[PDB]
Amino acid sequence: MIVIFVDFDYFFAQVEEVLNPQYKGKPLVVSVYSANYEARKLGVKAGMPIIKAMQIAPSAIYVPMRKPIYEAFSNRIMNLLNKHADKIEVASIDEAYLDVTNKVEGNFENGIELARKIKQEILEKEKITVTVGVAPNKILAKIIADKSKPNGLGVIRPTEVQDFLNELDIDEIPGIGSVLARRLNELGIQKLRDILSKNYNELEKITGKAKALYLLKLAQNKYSEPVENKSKIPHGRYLTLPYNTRDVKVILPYLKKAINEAYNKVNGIPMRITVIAIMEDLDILSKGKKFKHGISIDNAYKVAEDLLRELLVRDKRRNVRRIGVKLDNIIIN
Repeated sequence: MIVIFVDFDYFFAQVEEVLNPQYKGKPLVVSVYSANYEARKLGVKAGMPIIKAMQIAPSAIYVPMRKPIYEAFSNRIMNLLNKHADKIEVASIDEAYLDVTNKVEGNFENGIELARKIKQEILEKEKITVTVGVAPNKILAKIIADKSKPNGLGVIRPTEVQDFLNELDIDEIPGIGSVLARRLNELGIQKLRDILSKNYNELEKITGKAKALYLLKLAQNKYSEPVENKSKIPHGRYLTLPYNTRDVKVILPYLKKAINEAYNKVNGIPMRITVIAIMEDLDILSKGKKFKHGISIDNAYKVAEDLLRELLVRDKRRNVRRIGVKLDNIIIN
């Protein structure tokens, strides 16, 4: 497996800079009410109140939040990436995994060259800089991309893995929380390797349990989780009911309609389906089911109808004001 991990550089921020060449240096916070490096350098983050940041650097612009454009910009780059992979797994709106093993019959050097091309190309078409990582599995491809996220191009070759793994810290591993990492560094686990010194229960107690199996696997480079030709970006359509009720002959037609539209706005069989029932309070009540298979419009109606019944066996007195569906994990191609 020769996985290539693509990751757009401070996307929202870099997109703006592209339309607004002005700020081709100027510390730009990308705000969302109801941020690029130059401003990020001044302690700026993502997840901490807008107040502070543009206070902690009021000189920093707080440009609007135009997600529909970041989306059309990300849909275009992703299609530009599909052509270059035996298969692609769109992670988020600006992160993808490509398995190109065969587009290059297992030749690692030829993957690094491909990556150098893909990096190029996205530049001549969207003029965006991306940071990729070429490695044996997905976890190494990502971890190495980050070690040089600033328009980088990491490369972990098959034979330099067990080495790399040795000198790999805990604070550089995906899925581990910074809060959980701080706990592990207190108990003396600095490198991924030190994980092996502890014995599982001592570890599960701390990390999740799922992260324990994860870390351990990673530690020994077992963790060879495949790239799945599928998009993890969800899509949902919800309808308002005539008036709030608990009928079914009335709700169901209005759920199948939500299903048909969520289905028209997606590009392939969904593997998960979720019946979202907004009720009389204003307040959510959900329950969906994931199929490895792939689903289809057919069972969509059938299965939806079941999750709906259950939700109706979950809150009573409470009628229903709007039914929806949230399709996810769209098997593509």
